[PDB]
Amino acid sequence: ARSFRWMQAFAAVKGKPTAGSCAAGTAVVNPEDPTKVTLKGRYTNFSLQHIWEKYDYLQTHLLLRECMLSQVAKNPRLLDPEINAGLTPTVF
Amino acid sequence: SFAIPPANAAALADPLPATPTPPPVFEAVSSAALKNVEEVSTMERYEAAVYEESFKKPIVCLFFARFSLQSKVLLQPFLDFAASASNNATFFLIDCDRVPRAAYHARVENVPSLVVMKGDDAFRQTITDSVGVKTAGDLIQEARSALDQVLRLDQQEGGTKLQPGVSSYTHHIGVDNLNVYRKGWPVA
Amino acid sequence: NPPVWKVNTNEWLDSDQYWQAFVEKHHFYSQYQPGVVDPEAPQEVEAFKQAWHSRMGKFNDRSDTPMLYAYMNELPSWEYYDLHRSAFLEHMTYFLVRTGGDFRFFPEMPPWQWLAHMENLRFKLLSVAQSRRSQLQLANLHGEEYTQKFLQYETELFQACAARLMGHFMFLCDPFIPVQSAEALSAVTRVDNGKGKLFSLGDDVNALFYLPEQQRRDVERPTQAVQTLLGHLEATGRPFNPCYSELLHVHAEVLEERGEHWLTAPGECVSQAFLRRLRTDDPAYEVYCSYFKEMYERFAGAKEVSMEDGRKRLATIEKNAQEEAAAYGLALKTMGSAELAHKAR
Amino acid sequence: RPGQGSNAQFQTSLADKTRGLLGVGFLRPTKMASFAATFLLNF
Amino acid sequence: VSFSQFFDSEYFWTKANVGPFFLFLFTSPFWY
Amino acid sequence: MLNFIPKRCPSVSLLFGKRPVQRIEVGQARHQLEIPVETIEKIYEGVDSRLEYHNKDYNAMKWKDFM
Amino acid sequence: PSGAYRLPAVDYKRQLSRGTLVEGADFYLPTAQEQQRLARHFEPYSEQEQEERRKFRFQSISVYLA
Amino acid sequence: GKIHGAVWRMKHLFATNFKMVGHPRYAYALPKNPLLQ
Amino acid sequence: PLGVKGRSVFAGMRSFIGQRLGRLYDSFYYSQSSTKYVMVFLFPAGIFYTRFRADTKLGYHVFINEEKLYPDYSQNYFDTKWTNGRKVYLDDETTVE
Ligand SMILES: CCCCCCCCCCCCCCCCCC(=O)OC[C@H](COP(=O)([O-])OCC(O)COP(=O)([O-])OC[C@@H](COC(=O)CCCCCCCCCCCCCCCCC)OC(=O)CCCCCCCCCCCCCCCCC)OC(=O)CCCCCCCCCCCCCCCCC
Ligand SMILES: CCCCCCCCCCCCCCCCCC(=O)OC[C@H](COP(=O)([O-])OCC(O)COP(=O)([O-])OC[C@@H](COC(=O)CCCCCCCCCCCCCCCCC)OC(=O)CCCCCCCCCCCCCCCCC)OC(=O)CCCCCCCCCCCCCCCCC
Ligand SMILES: CCCCCCCCCCCCCCCCCC(=O)OC[C@H](COP(=O)([O-])OCC(O)COP(=O)([O-])OC[C@@H](COC(=O)CCCCCCCCCCCCCCCCC)OC(=O)CCCCCCCCCCCCCCCCC)OC(=O)CCCCCCCCCCCCCCCCC
Ligand SMILES: CCCCCCCCCCCCCCCCCC(=O)OC[C@H](COP(=O)([O-])OCC[N+](C)(C)C)OC(=O)CCCCCCCCCCCCCCCCC
Ligand SMILES: CCCCCCCCCCCCCCCCCC(=O)OC[C@H](COP(=O)([O-])OCC[N+](C)(C)C)OC(=O)CCCCCCCCCCCCCCCCC
Ligand SMILES: CCCCCCCCCCCCO[C@@H]1O[C@H](CO)[C@@H](O[C@H]2O[C@H](CO)[C@@H](O)[C@H](O)[C@H]2O)[C@H](O)[C@H]1O
Ligand SMILES: CCCCCCCCCCCCO[C@@H]1O[C@H](CO)[C@@H](O[C@H]2O[C@H](CO)[C@@H](O)[C@H](O)[C@H]2O)[C@H](O)[C@H]1O
Repeated sequence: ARSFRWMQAFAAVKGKPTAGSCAAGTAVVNPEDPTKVTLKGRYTNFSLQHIWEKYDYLQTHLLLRECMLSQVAKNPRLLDPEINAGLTPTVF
Repeated sequence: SFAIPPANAAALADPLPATPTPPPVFEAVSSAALKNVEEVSTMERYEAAVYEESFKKPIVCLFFARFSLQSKVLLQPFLDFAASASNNATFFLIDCDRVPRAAYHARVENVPSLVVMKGDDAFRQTITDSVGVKTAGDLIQEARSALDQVLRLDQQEGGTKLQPGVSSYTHHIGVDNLNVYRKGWPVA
Repeated sequence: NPPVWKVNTNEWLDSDQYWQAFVEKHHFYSQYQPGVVDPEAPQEVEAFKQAWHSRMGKFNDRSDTPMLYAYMNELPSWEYYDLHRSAFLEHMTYFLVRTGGDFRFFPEMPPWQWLAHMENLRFKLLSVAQSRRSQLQLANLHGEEYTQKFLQYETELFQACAARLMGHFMFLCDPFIPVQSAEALSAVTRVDNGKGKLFSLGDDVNALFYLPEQQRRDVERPTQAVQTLLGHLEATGRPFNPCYSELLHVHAEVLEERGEHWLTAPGECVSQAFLRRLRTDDPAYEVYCSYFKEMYERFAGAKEVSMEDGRKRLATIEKNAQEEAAAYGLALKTMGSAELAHKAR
Repeated sequence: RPGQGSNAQFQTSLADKTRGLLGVGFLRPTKMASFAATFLLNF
Repeated sequence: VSFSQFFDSEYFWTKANVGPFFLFLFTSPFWY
Repeated sequence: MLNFIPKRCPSVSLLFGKRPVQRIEVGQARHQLEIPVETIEKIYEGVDSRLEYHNKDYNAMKWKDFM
Repeated sequence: PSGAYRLPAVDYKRQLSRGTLVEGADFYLPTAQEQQRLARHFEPYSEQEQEERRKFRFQSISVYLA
Repeated sequence: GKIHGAVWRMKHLFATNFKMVGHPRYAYALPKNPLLQ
Repeated sequence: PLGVKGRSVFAGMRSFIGQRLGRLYDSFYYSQSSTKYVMVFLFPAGIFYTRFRADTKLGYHVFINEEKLYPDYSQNYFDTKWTNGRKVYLDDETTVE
């Protein structure tokens, strides 16, 4: 249960919106000096948000994969719980 | 009919927050200002550079981002190149998420990117590895060659032969429409 | 004053120097502004903006009444990826893996090298899958939804594993190596050939960590990692399916394409690399930061424990760990998705 | 090197590179003729 | 005034009178 | 208000400065208000006589003062 | 191509995603003297400019005729 | 004629307001009221 | 600031022409192979040939009195048969033979 503290923490933040479904920036003009204008936000060279809003999770997913690979190069016995539970596709 | 929602609190949040730092045991691994460059934090500073210093003597700008490992690898040799050649050029260090309008200006599409600039369009050479074949030394060699080229061309023909091009009349408005405010044009 | 409707219009405008400038701005510097009293007002501004967007859409969009969409044989990036959603996914996973990067830097047009590599990997996968199907599927006698389900289930699985490991501070601990059994202790001690140390945390941490020597605190190549994993799995007698194994191998290959520094910088640790590459818009950003803060402040004060003190401890750790792993299946029904639940059943 | 693993796979035949020089599957004169026909018919 | 210093950009665009030059340029077909 | 100051000549405004006070009706209720003729004469220092409108019976002030 | 002579603009969709697009001002005002007129409020036009403008209160039918 | 109509409406709608000394989009440039606090 | 000292308007013209040509090469490169070659070489070339021939050479409408005098065009392709009224372009030195 306290081991699944972190599962509860993850499930808490589930459908919170991201920058992948919207524009990455917005302009604000200084009202006292309209010549002055600031861009609040991030960089982006990307405009296919109407597609990426569905696969937004893949970046962190692939990061997690690369990190599981790093951990497993040292110890491959960390997945045995899930293998025994039968979540993965395995042919006993 | 095409639209994108305006923005979100996440998008407008701080792109560069702080993260925890480890104790001095994780640092112990097998593989274990700067007085010559300028870290740029503001599009005001970037514009001042590009429109005055880049007309006086050339500039070399490194556009990076924190997520990239190639930037971390390329940082130190870039600092050595700066320490070598700061007499002939100025050297700047820009983060794309902190100053995106500088990245849109230089037309950078991938990170890390070197940009050699003189006259703001008289000489603009972008060096990068869109494929993933080059290395940091290759990038620095290309940057040295480009810097030599632009210096030679500025000396060529009595200081002339390096005049600005399309920015003479475009003002980078097709690249970034927010320059209309700088030019004072209406938006009504 | 006289009545303003009795007053001559040009005389009023000659008297007034401000609204002179207002008229020059809209009717001398332009020829197409409307003849309304206030052209700068919000209704006019928003009408102009909507007209702008509608005009550009009608001109550029792919529609049943196309103006510019015509004589199309080689499509641009946006239309190509909008029509071919299969290729957007493939071209995007390759970009994130070949270059550890954000979707915000997704290139307009990919390189031919990347495309050719994709076709070669497609050759490999289709060969293996076709030969498997030929062998087994015949002796018996919508891809978008399937791909979506597969990826959702996979990210849920890896998230659950990461949470399970963070429960005991085993998620991303390097140069440390976690151990829950004497067999694994011997196996990971064979790395440093018996050198190094072993560290412990008291009875809330249900595993013991091992520090190799600084010269052997390196990370291994992903192909070696996959080979080690698969060899261990076949030694235990639980081999993955061939399609999944090929998937792992191609992932390792595209990771090898990164080169020498594929995950970490020289003076960098894996936790720092994870926090570096982690999307800041991610909902779990604060969760991971919390975990790594706690892990750092615990490992700073972790105590050292020699070899034989652990094995007797590793027995009870194995016991309560298998008990927790048994509880895990029920715990997935608590908050895990219906996919995870049905696959546990 | 980073990309040497991928750039080793790119080795072609003489006939392959002749075919690429000529642009067999990338010029498409039938497509050019179809374009010309459609363009003239659109008058 | 010399050819060179006339056709120098600064003198050409600031101090010179380019009216006759550009009128000759426009009426070139008539002269030809 | 408009920048139309009546000429104080008697051919236009009969009896301007014959007395030391001016009066006006204000608003829909037409409230009375009395104003000193010197306070009013302060305007004719800013008045510009080149400009004359509305049958050449009204001059214009300078824009600085009017604004 | 090198990239020196590239297209000096960015597509409107990418600008819209960047939060950079501006739609307005089919017209423009070249000079700052002409830009700041509606904000000055006290000298929208200099005096010399005022007397120069006073010469064009009406169109010249005489000049039209000639 | 368009310009004539525009000015003819501007007269009636701006010349007797007491609230439009200029256009509201440029009110930042005005001096500040001493009576507000 | 219009113009710079030491630089010539002819040098600026050369600069401008270089810019235009480089931009044209870039736009031709980043274009469809299906359309650009046709629209840039084959229609211009055909139009040039036709207009030059018409505006420069001089042509004649040829007729024949009898069908027995018609030529044999069975073998040559794209014209299997004679038709009267054919426009025929000739050179100034051409004779009746
Ligand atoms: C591309 C984007 C679009 C940009 C456009 C920008 C807008 C500006 C464009 C110019 C506007 C005018 C265009 C009007 C439409 C054109 C059609 C037209 O009106 O004329 C039809 C008319 C012919 O029609 P026609 O039906 O046969 O009628 C015959 C009658 O006799 C008719 O003759 P006529 O008896 O009635 O007498 C009048 C006739 C007589 O015509 C002549 O006599 C022509 C010969 C005059 C020679 C005068 C001596 C000049 C010495 C050379 C000067 C340097 C020139 C360098 C090259 C050109 C530089 C612009 O000329 C005219 O009618 C007036 C036309 C000329 C007006 C002035 C315009 C000059 C061009 C200015 C352009 C400036 C900006 C361009 C933008 C640049 C892009 C940034 O014009 C001509 O006579 C021929 C034109 C000249 C062709 C000669 C050059 C051929 C090139 C090969 C020569 C080899 C050397 C060069 C090789 C290349 C070097 C590498
Ligand atoms: C032979 C060719 C003709 C045929 C082609 C026609 C092409 C043009 C079509 C025009 C169509 C417009 C329609 C009429 C508009 C009426 C409204 C109007 O004009 O407003 C009053 C307006 C008065 O202006 P304003 O507001 O009082 O301002 C004057 C200032 O107070 C005065 O002071 P300022 O400081 O303003 O300046 C003083 C002075 C001069 O400025 C100065 O300060 C001193 C500098 C002057 C020296 C510059 C010399 C001019 C150029 C060279 C001339 C010499 C010969 C060339 C020598 C070659 C080299 C040796 O001002 C002027 O001279 C004004 C110049 C006239 C410009 C006309 C405006 C038309 C604009 C568009 C023209 C389109 C051309 C295309 C552009 C590109 C062409 C390559 O009238 C005019 O001035 C324009 C007269 C136009 C008469 C054209 C006749 C067309 C008749 C149409 C009527 C309907 C037809 C129905 C037929 C049935 C009959 C019952
Ligand atoms: C033999 C085989 C034949 C096949 C062809 C072989 C190849 C030969 C050469 C090329 C021939 C094809 C030319 C097509 C050009 C037009 C359409 C096109 O395809 O462009 C697509 C191509 C790509 O378009 P894009 O990718 O969609 O957009 C990118 C921008 O264009 C990127 O532009 P940007 O951002 O870098 O810069 C903005 C650009 C804007 O370009 C544009 O995007 C739009 C251009 C508007 C075109 C329509 C204008 C027509 C207006 C009517 C003219 C009325 C004049 C009134 C005159 C009255 C005055 C009395 O500004 C310009 O450079 C345009 C200058 C020309 C406009 C002149 C208009 C009058 C103003 C005069 C200014 C003073 C002179 C220049 C001063 C500079 C210092 C010398 O356009 C360009 O790359 C640049 C524009 C082309 C400018 C003209 C280049 C020189 C052409 C020379 C023609 C001579 C042919 C005769 C040969 C001799 C035979 C005997
Ligand atoms: C002849 C009939 C013409 C009638 C139709 C055209 C309209 C009439 C008005 C004249 C047309 C030309 C106007 C030119 C305006 C450009 C001025 C300018 O400064 O441009 C920037 C150029 C480039 O300058 P620069 O970049 O080298 O240095 C200055 C840099 N800035 C601008 C930043 C300060 O300036 C020049 O050097 C002079 C260019 C103008 C002279 C050329 C005229 C062009 C017209 C002919 C077209 C064909 C060109 C090839 C000719 C070959 C001759 C053999
Ligand atoms: C009084 C006169 C008033 C009128 C003004 C008269 C002057 C101006 C009139 C111009 C109007 C017509 C302009 C239309 C131009 C159409 C040309 C065109 O765009 O081509 C189609 C191609 C087709 O491109 P596309 O097919 O990919 O896309 C076109 C549009 N859609 C997407 C809708 C299909 O356009 C180009 O991309 C090339 C244009 C630039 C090149 C122009 C030709 C010169 C090329 C010289 C370089 C050659 C390099 C050779 C190297 C070989 C090795 C690689
Ligand atoms: C307000 C600023 C004005 C700046 C621009 C000034 C433009 C100056 C050019 C106009 C002057 C005349 O321009 C010139 O006129 C004559 C006749 O009309 C034309 O000359 C043409 O027609 C005449 C008459 O048939 C022929 O004798 C001649 O052989 C032929 O070339 C020229 O083609 C034209 O270039
Ligand atoms: C970059 C410079 C380009 C400048 C443009 C120069 C024009 C380019 C085209 C030149 C083509 C010359 O080609 C030549 O043309 C002439 C006229 O049609 C032809 O000549 C024909 O008509 C002429 C005129 O009567 C006579 O010589 C003869 O009747 C006949 O031979 C030639 O048979 C042909 O060989």
